[PDB]
Amino acid sequence: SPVQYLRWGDPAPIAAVVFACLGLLATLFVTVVFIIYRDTPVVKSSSRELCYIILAGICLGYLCTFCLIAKPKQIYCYLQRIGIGLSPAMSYSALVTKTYRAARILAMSKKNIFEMLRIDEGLRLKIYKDTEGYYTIGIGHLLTKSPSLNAAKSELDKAIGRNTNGVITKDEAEKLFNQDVDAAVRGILRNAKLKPVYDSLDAVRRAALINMVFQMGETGVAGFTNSLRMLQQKRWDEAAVNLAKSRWYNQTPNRAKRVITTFRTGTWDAYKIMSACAQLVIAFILICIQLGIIVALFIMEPPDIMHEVYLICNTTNLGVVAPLGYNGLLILACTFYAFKTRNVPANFNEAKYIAFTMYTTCIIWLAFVPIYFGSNYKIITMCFSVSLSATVALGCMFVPKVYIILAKPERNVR
Ligand SMILES: COc1cc(/N=N/c2ccccn2)ccc1NC(=O)c1ccccc1Cl
Ligand SMILES: CCCCCCCC/C=C\CCCCCCCC(=O)O
Ligand SMILES: CCCCCCCC/C=C\CCCCCCCC(=O)O
Ligand SMILES: CCCCCCCC/C=C\CCCCCCCC(=O)O
Ligand SMILES: CCCCCCCC/C=C\CCCCCCCC(=O)O
Ligand SMILES: CCCCCCCC/C=C\CCCCCCCC(=O)O
Repeated sequence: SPVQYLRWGDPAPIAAVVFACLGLLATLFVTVVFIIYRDTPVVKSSSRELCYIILAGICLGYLCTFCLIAKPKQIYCYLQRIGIGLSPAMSYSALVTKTYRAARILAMSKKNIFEMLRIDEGLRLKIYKDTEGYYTIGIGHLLTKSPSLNAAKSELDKAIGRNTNGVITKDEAEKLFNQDVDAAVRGILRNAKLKPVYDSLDAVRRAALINMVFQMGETGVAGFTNSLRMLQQKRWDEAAVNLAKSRWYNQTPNRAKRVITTFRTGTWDAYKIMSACAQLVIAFILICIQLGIIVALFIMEPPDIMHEVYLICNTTNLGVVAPLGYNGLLILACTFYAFKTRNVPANFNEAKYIAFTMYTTCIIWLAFVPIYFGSNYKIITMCFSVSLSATVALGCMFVPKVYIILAKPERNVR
C-alpha cells in the first residue's frame, strides 16, 4: 500500500501514483477534446489516427506505475516488461511515421522550386565559372572562391559524397540547390522589406519571389515597393499589371511572364511542373517489432518474482537493454526527421513543437541511462522516468493544440 509507506516515512510510492493518476486524467481530457473537436481544422489537418496511437502510448506509459507499484503477482512482471517497452514504441512509431511523411512532403515541396528555376535560369552538370570568375556548378551553386580547380573538385566531392570528377547529375544539383534556397530564404527573413510579403504568400507564390531574388538579388526585389505591397494585400491581378510595366519585364520578358503568371494564379500552370492507411500499417509494423523483441525475451528469460509495495521481478539487463535500444532508434529517427522539418509551418506550426519534444526526450532518455544503472532504487526511478517522458510528449505536443481548441476558437480556422 503506497499510503502505508507514506505513513512509515516513504513518500515515493504515493508520489509516483499521483503522477500517474494526474497523467491519466490529462490524457483522458486531451483525448475526449480531440474526439469532440475532430472536425475542426486544428485536429483534421493532421493524422487523427496516429494521434490516438500517440495518446494510447502516453496513457499506457502512466499505467506502468500500477505494475511497478503493485501486489506480487506474476502477470504484473509480464505487464511491466510489456508497458515499459511498448508504451514508448506506440508513441514514437506513430510519431516517426508522422515526421517521416513531413520530411517526404518537404522534399517533394523543394523539387517544384528546383524545376521552376531549372527552366528559368538554367543548369550546368559540370563545373564552370560565373561572371566574377569563381567556380560554380548546377543552378549557380558556388563551390570555392580559390583559383584552384582542384579546390572546387575537392569541395564538390565533400558536398556530394563521391568522387564526381567535376561532373554531377540532376538530383545532385537539386541537393546543392536546396542549400541555395535555404540561404536565400534566410536573407529574405533578415530583410525588413521582403519579410512581410514572404510571410503572407502561400508556398507557390513564395517560389516566384525566391525566383526573383535569384535573378535580381534582395536589394533589387526591394525596388518593387508598390508591387510587393499589392501582393501582400493579395491583390494578384493588380500586382501583375504593375509588374508587367517594369524594366525587369522589358529586359527578360520570357522569364518575367512566367513568374508574373504564377503570382496571379498561385499555381504552377506557367511551368512544366503518402497514403493514410499506410501510416497505420507502418506504425503497426514498427510496434510489432518491439512486441516481438519483448515476446522473445519472455521465452529466453521468463518473468518471475525475485523474492512490499515495490514489485521486484527477475528482469535481466538484456530484458531491459534490448527494448531500450529499439526505443532509442525510434527516438533518434524521430528527432532526425523532426529536426529536418522543424521550420515547416503547416498545422499551426505543429512541427516546431514536435522538434522541441524530441530534443527534450533525447536529454531525458540519455540522462536516465547512467541514472538508472547507477541507482539502488530502480523501480522508483523507472516510475518517474516513464511518467516524465510521457508528460513531455503530452505537454509539448497536445497541450498547445487543446489550448487553441478551447481558448482560441477564432484562430481554429484553415
Ligand atoms: C525515460 O525512460 C523511459 C521512458 C519510457 N516510456 N516513455 C514514454 C511512454 C509513453 C509515451 C512517451 N514516453 C519507457 C522506458 C524508459 N526507460 C528505460 O527503459 C531505461 C532503462 C534503463 C536505462 C535507461 C532507460 Cl531510458
Ligand atoms: C487544476 C487541478 C489541480 C491539479 C492538481 C491536483 C492536486 C491533487 C493531488 C493529490 C492529493 C494529495 C496527494 C495524495 C496523498 C493523500 C494522503 C492520504 O490520503 O493518506
Ligand atoms: C480506462 C483505462 C485507462 C485509460 C484512461 C485514459 C483514456 C484514454 C486512453 C487512450 C486514448 C487513445 C485513443 C482512444 C480511442 C480513440 C477513439 C477514436 O479512435 O476515435
Ligand atoms: C486527483 C488525482 C488522483 C488523486 C490521488 C489518487 C491516488 C489515491 C492513493 C491510493 C492508491 C490508489 C490505488 C493505487 C494502488 C497501488 C497498488 C498497491 O497498493 O500496491
Ligand atoms: C498498437 C498495439 C497496442 C497494444 C496494447 C496492448 C498490448 C498487448 C500486446 C500483446 C501482449 C501479449 C504478450 C505475450 C503473452 C505471453 C505469451 C508468451 O510470451 O509466452
Ligand atoms: C537520444 C535517445 C537515447 C537512446 C536510448 C538511450 C540509450 C540507448 C543505448 C544503449 C544503452 C546502453 C546499455 C548498456 C547497459 C549497461 C549494463 C549495466 O550498466 O549494468
